[PDB]
Parts: sequence; structure tokens; C-alpha cells
Amino acid sequence: VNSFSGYLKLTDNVYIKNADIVEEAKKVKPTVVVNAANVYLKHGGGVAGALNKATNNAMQVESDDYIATNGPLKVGGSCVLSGHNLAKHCLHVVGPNVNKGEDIQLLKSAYENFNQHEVLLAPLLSAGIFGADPIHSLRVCVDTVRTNVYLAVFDKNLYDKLVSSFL
Ligand SMILES: OC[C@@H]1CC2(CCCCC2)CN1c1ncnc2[nH]ccc12
Repeated sequence: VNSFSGYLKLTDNVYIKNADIVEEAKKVKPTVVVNAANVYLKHGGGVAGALNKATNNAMQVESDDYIATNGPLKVGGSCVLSGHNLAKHCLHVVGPNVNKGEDIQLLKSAYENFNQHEVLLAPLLSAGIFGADPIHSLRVCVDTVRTNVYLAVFDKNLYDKLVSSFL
């Protein structure tokens, strides 16, 4: 039993809500919040820019020190850093940027990182500036993640359509 509220159950382990992941994190303070990162951990916009702003830029400061020590992430890869005032931990995951020509197959690799954590609050990966169809990203998530994932979908029209979809 956890403190997530109002989620629609999609499968045994996948749940979804029309919500801003930042507000969900502030209210729930989950163990893990997923950031939709780029390989440089430059948190400019979308999920990453909004999460970082909610940490008063502490996420960016920590991330710059991580890059200085370790270099960039791989597309499809991840790292665990602090969750600051939003969560215990933040799992920074890099989905492929289809607008950069990056291979959509890397979206499955990106979601595989979620399986290292028992419970996560997460966005749909590779949407926004990365240009992947969120309908597709949900299918990959359901078919890849085996741990318990709570998906916060910002866009109402998109959420309304995602939950009214499939087979
Ligand atoms: O898949 C990531 C989605 C896609 C996005 C919004 C809808 C159209 C394109 C860009 C931003 N994302 C978010 N998802 C959940 N919480 C969020 N808080 C701030 C941003 C955000």
C-alpha cells in the first residue's frame, strides 16, 4: 500500500493519471521519481526543466558535478542521483531523441532502467522535444517495465486518448 491517489490501473504493474509529475512528486514524495533527461543532464524544459526548477536548481548543480566526474550518459541509459525536495532519489533516464535521428529501439532500453527499482513515479519517455509518439511510448512501457510504475501524463487530451486506446 502506497500514497499514490487517483491512478487508473492499466495492467498488473502499470498505473496512469492525468497529472504534472512535479506536483505528484511534491505531494507523494515517492522513493523514486524519473526524470526524462538528455545525455548531458542539462535540465532545460519539459519534465527536466520543471523538476529542476522545483529543486531551486539544486538538481542542476548536482548534475553538473556528476557530469564532471563521470562524463555523459548513453542514450537509453540512466543514473541515480538525489531527489532533493521532491523524492528520495531521482532516476535520470535518457530516451532516444527521434528529432536527433536517434534509434526508437533505444526507448525499450531506456524503460529497462525502471526494472532496477521496485516502485517509481515516472513520465512517458521520449515525448516532447524528443519527438516520439506518446501512444507508442506507453506500449513500450507496458511491455518492458515489470516493477510498479505510476505514470503522470501532463496533457489531458493525450491522457484521455491514451486511456481510451489499445485492444
Ligand atoms: O512525456 C513527457 C511529457 C510530455 C510533455 C507535455 C505534453 C506534450 C509534450 C511535452 C511534458 N511531459 C510531462 N509529463 C508529466 N509531468 C510533466 N510536468 C512538466 C512536464 C511534464
